[PDB]
Amino acid sequence: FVEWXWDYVXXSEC
Amino acid sequence: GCKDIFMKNEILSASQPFAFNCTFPPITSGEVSVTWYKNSSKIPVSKIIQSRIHQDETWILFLPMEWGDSGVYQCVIKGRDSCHRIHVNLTVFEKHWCDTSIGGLPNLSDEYKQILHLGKDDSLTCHLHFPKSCVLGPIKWYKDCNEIKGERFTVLETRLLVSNVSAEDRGNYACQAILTHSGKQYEVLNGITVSIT
Amino acid sequence: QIVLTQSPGTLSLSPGERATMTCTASSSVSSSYFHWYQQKPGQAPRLWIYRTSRLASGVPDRFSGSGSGTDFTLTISRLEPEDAATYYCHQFHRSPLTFGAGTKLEIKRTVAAPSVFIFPPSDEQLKSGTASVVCLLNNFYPREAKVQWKVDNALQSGNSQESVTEQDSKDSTYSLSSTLTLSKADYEKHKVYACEVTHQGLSSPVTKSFNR
Amino acid sequence: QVQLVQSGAEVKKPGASVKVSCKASGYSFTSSWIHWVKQAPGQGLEWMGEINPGNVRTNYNENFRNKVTMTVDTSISTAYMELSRLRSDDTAVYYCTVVFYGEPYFPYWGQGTLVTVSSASTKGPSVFPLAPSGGTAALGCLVKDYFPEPVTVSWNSGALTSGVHTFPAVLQSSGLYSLSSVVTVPSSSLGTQTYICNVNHKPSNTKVDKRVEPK
Ligand SMILES: *[C@@H]1O[C@H](CO)[C@@H](O[C@@H]2O[C@H](CO)[C@@H](O[C@@H]3O[C@H](CO[C@H]4O[C@H](CO)[C@@H](O)[C@H](O[C@@H]5O[C@H](CO)[C@@H](O)[C@H](O)[C@H]5NC(C)=O)[C@@H]4O)[C@@H](O)[C@H](O[C@H]4O[C@H](CO)[C@@H](O)[C@H](O)[C@@H]4O)[C@@H]3O)[C@H](O)[C@H]2NC(C)=O)[C@H](O)[C@H]1NC(C)=O
Ligand SMILES: *[C@@H]1O[C@H](CO)[C@@H](O[C@@H]2O[C@H](CO)[C@@H](O)[C@H](O)[C@H]2NC(C)=O)[C@H](O)[C@H]1NC(C)=O
Ligand SMILES: *[C@@H]1O[C@H](CO)[C@@H](O)[C@H](O)[C@H]1NC(C)=O
Ligand code: NA
Repeated sequence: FVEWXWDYVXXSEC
Repeated sequence: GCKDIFMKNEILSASQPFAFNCTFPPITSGEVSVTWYKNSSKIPVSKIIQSRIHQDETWILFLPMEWGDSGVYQCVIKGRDSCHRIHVNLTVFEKHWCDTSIGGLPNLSDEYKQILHLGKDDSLTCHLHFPKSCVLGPIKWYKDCNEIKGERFTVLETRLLVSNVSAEDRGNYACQAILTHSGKQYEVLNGITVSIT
Repeated sequence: QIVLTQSPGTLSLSPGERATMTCTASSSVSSSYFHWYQQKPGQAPRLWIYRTSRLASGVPDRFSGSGSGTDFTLTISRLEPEDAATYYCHQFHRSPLTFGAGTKLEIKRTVAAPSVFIFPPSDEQLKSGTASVVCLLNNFYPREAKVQWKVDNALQSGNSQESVTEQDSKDSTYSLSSTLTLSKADYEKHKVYACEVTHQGLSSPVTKSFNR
Repeated sequence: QVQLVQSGAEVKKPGASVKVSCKASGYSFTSSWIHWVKQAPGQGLEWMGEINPGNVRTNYNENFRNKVTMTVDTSISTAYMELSRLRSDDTAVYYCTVVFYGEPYFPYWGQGTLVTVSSASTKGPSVFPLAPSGGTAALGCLVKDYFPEPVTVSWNSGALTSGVHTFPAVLQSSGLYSLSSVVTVPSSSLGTQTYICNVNHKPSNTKVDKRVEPK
């Protein structure tokens, strides 16, 4: 899973 | 064959030019291929520069994004023996805050929300992301639907410099720019809600 | 114009029952733009459910909203007397903004007889040349009541008006005022002024009377 | 807290204009759209239009174009709705409401303003006691012969609310309104407590504090 932002991405196991 | 990744946050845009880049570090860093699809794992988006919706480098470009374009899009990222497919929800809204409050920004997603630290020298950004083929002309800034005209505010291209942030600086800000793609001119207006910490 | 067809128009239910009201849109409304408001008499509409299913500030968990595209629903799983109100659906998608015609929710309860009080005209009023005799029926249910006026055991007609309150938020009862209007000359002619009340909670009609 | 305060009720003759106020607080006034909503007596809600105080831009419902005109005075945080060529169809409670960016719904509303359109002349009410005479006693105030609506009736300057029933006004044969307000109190409190009904008819600046005593 990802939470997308202009300067960064938040990744988690799915 | 390809690992499915779901993006938890929805990206919203007004019915005007819009571009979303397939930048997903660390997976898009290095020698990788990027392919955009529109609600399919077989048929990709067009690569014809004159198409209303097309893939420009690693970006999906809408010239303009319009009613009916909302849905799930896919960015397929292929490296050296590695495949990921990102499911990205892109959503269009029809109207701008200064024209009407009806059918506008449906929710305050992170991109439309910014903060200014009280007493500090801070800044706001447009959230006007486009590929290199979309040249942005002069950028004008507004506060509560009126052009900014104050000693503490300075337009610096796609950024608004704010000196000695006060509590009165809360409100809706917007940036407007002329976008020039392939000899054609389009208008882009992006809003933000700013709160003082 | 997006038309919102709300149903039912009126809903009568006992506390603890499930209340269901639907709203149908002529064109599709995005989930973020569909809302419900609660309105009580003499008060402004209150945001109740926003973005199809989110509960607004102070809204109890017994309320829930659902729906998509053109069919939306507001559900009250276990009715409380406080739920007696009118509920309106609303769309914020296209101009002009529209609301459903409303769903008035009435709360059923046990029969309660009225407490009847009679009031003679004040001496201050009699100086103006007119007399008002007021009969009050307090905290009763159902709202259906028969108020009769008698002056010296002679039944009256055409000279009285009634007003009934909205359903009480706490006890679900109604109150009613009946006002007999007479000229001072006609009031001074007679002595016995009586008010006879008929109601399901009363075995026999209740007469409240006074002597001028 | 976000609050919307509207001007008081008005009676206007047919053909006249009326201007209703909506003074806002609790937020930056210039950042949000102010909307106006009509509610004719016994009917539902009708959207009239919206005004952005920042750029003074207005959008009216096509049904109210040239009937409604919206205005702002950002220096006092007030929004104005003006109605012209008044007729009995314009008689309604009008509400102002506010919308915030990215929150497309009405979370805050004004108390409402009743605009009555009538050729009948204004008239202040005459307040009369409904004097009490086992267990529980009842007393009240008869607010008679007033025009237009409304009247506000409080008891003991608002300290007494338990047991109070203020009836909906009735239009009498004469064409003037009559309203009764009652309260039930314990019989034992008749001697120990004082009862005053505070009648307020703001259209005629009439304020009456009437002592209600058992005869
Ligand atoms: C819009 O989105 C697109 C993506 O869809 C963005 O484009 C990407 O932009 C980034 C940054 O500019 C770019 O990344 C660069 O890739 C270079 C090429 O890498 C490959 O070749 C190298 C040899 O020439 C090799 O070293 C690389 O290997 C990496 O490292 C080790 C080897 O030491 C490997 O074992 C490992 O597997 C591998 N890991 C990686 C790369 O993560 C690789 O095979 C690379 O050289 C660049 O690095 C230099 O520059 C960096 C600064 O940018 C420094 O931090 C480094 O230290 C290096 O000096 C860099 O990583 C990527 O390729 C683009 N992708 C596509 C697709 O175009 C675009 O920027 C976005 N635009 C926006 C947001 O505006
Ligand atoms: C992205 O869009 C999809 C499609 O609308 C969303 O998935 C739907 O979510 C609803 C609500 O729970 C489900 O009832 C549907 O069955 C889902 N459909 C599919 C095809 O999955 C998804 O939730 C959206 N994601 C984000 C982050 O907004
Ligand atoms: C910042 O603004 C405050 C008043 O808002 C003022 O007191 C202070 O001196 C300002 N700072 C500078 C560096 O001017
Ligand atoms: Na008219």
